[PDB]
Amino acid sequence: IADVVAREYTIHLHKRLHGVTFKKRAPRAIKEIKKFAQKAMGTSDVRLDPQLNKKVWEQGIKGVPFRIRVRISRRRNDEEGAKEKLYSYVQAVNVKNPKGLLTSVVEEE
Amino acid sequence: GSLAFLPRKRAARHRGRVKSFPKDDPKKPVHLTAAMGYKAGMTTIVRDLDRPGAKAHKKEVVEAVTIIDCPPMVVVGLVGYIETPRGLRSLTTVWAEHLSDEVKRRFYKNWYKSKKKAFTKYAKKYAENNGASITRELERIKKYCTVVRVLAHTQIRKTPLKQKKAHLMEIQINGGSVADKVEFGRSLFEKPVTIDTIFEKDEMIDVIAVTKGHGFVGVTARWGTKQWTVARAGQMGYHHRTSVNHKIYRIGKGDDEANASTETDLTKKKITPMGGFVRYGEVNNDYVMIKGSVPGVKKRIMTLRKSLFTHTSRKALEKVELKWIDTSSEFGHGAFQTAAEKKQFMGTLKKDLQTS
Amino acid sequence: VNLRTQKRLAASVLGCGEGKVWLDPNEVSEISNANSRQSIRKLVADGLIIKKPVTMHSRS
RNA sequence: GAGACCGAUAGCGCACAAGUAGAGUGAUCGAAAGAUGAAAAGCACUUUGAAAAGAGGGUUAAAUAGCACGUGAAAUUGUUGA
RNA sequence: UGAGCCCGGGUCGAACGGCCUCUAGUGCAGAUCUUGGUGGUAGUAGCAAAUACUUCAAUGAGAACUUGAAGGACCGAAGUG
RNA sequence: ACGAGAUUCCCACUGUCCCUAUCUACUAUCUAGCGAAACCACAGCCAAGGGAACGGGCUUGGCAAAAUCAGCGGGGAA
RNA sequence: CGAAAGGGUCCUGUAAGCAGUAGAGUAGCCUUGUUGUUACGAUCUGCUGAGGGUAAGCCCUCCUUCGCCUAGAUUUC
Repeated sequence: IADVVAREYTIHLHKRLHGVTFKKRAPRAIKEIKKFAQKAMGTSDVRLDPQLNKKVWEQGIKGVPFRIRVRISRRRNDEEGAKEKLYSYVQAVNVKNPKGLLTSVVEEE
Repeated sequence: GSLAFLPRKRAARHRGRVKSFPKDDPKKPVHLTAAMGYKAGMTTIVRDLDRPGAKAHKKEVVEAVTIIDCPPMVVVGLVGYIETPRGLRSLTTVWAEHLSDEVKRRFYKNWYKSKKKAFTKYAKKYAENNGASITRELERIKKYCTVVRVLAHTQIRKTPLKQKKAHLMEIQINGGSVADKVEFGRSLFEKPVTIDTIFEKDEMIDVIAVTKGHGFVGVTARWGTKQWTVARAGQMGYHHRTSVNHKIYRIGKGDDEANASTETDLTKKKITPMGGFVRYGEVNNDYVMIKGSVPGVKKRIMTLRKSLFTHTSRKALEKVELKWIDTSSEFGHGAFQTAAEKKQFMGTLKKDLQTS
Repeated sequence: VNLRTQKRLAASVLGCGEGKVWLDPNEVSEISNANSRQSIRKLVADGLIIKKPVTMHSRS
């Protein structure tokens, strides 16, 4: 409901990277993550944390993990005369296993 | 290749038209001719053969059959045709009151954003003392028409399909006077017609469907190579085809809870394979078990019609006795017919004890 | 901002290659003003420019 | 000093920063290219544009003369009208 | 009759024509003609190999190929020094 | 005896074939930007007839409906 | 409707770690050992048909969790 909301999702990149050429899997995974947030949060402005790029590229250009657990935080883009009022920022979370986890809402408090 | 199928273009429609109903004479009783179903998949059966003169006489044979999911069709209209020097012409059609949302979806391309008012004024024709208008059309069919057809539509909410737009077709009413069949069609309004009433067991039918598409294909796979008569590249597949002489082996009821059981094997199981029909789902309605293969991909609309001529073979009018029906998984090298049979074979598992 | 010439002068001042000198991402504006070898030496002392060590390589 | 000569694809290759630019190892080869307006009076100022420029406003007899500048055909092209 | 001649309207700005004789570098659709310009083809053929690129920030009107940092690759002292 | 010499025979292997099917990368395809050339009288449906075994324009029939995208190789004397 | 998750169905083939003198073999302690001890110890066995993958063109969802919704643009007798 609120324009500012942060949630944690699990992305099944195995679903979205099936059949892709090996030399394109890591770049394609970055694009798929943006599409995931562009549709989950409804924002065309999606900024990925540099360490999220780390996690995707951990295992080479063709070793993208099957499941990645990210946190998407919709914030307000003030700037000055910005084209979009809101933007989404995606981070990687530290969990024991990226399996068996449901979508959850985090609280700033 | 064959020049009888020469214009190898995509079918103009996805449904497929009957193009010929069997010749009608008034002496036979009143009956319907065609029906619709949805292709579910294939399964293996064992048949106790009773073919006198064959090598497999008094023996067990393994055959491949196809399953077509057949929810009951709803009769929602009536059409009358007259004979002209220019062929058959539609004189008038009489729709029933209270059409369903699915059949109205067929009339719209964007149903979600539309103000759903199809047949809104037609409904007032029935209920606002314009029943004279409805009867006048019914009497017009009686005294001028020679062929009367029924508009029936499927029920895909029962089918495990994401599509919500039902399928309409005209089914000819054969065997009776024009007056008799008109009263037949009017009485069928707003009523579901089940598949076991249109067809039955051990009878031979024709199936009409659009074949699987393959896109742009060269001469090697299109025309089968080792001007109009020279093989070329183009569309292969998605062609309208009419396959005849396919024997119905079983009609399941869906509510029996033992559809796949025979008098030989006493296993209470339905027709759906272990894990569900691959890429289709579960058959939860009446189904027609048709011998062999049939044109069309899974979950494709399937048009079943009767034989145009009386049969000339002993393959017809021969009883079909079933011994066992396969239900194992099609998603792999399945070996279990029921969930109980798998648990009995493998004993109890680690998760079984942890949960219990 | 462009810091190509700061990268070269830092390499000469620190006595190493271009790939072993590190410019602070948070102090790009201050480094851009630094266009003299005296001024870059000030930034080296201040910690804004750092020489990276050699890459570890286990012989055993 | 002259002409019943030619008039910028003509007349000398050259009416112009032409034996120049340029080509060839070299001997040598060798172009294209004139014209705002009587007078720069070559557009102050305002506005939009990052700029190039555009639009107002102005000089002038004329901008239907704005240095891609006398007059401005045809091939070819855009818009409008039939 | 014809090659042509004359007038009207628009544009333009500085010289030109009729008559009769004299004179000639005097009349073009062609010459795979000379020079210059312009079309259809056509927004078509096509824009190669050197495995391989990705994230945030800065500059800037504008950033895939400009910079800083981080990641993933490479030349491997007969080097991409 | 020797020879990347030739031939025949024997054993072995093979998508050469019966008879094909499947899979991967770059193209082919669509988009943004950039962007030619060859060639060009004018055109472009078929049949029969057009004395000079010559037709593309004539005759007289078949016919014949805007604008397009992809594939191909059929046509353009001695 | 979408994303997860649970269950089913298939594929592979028994995860990481811990423990048992089961264990070939490698070495110290003291003095002889007829059963002396202490460590390491490849391998074997049990936890474990486990663990991992599962639609990307497999199947199901009773509130399994989370989210989205009556748009905005053009044209039409």
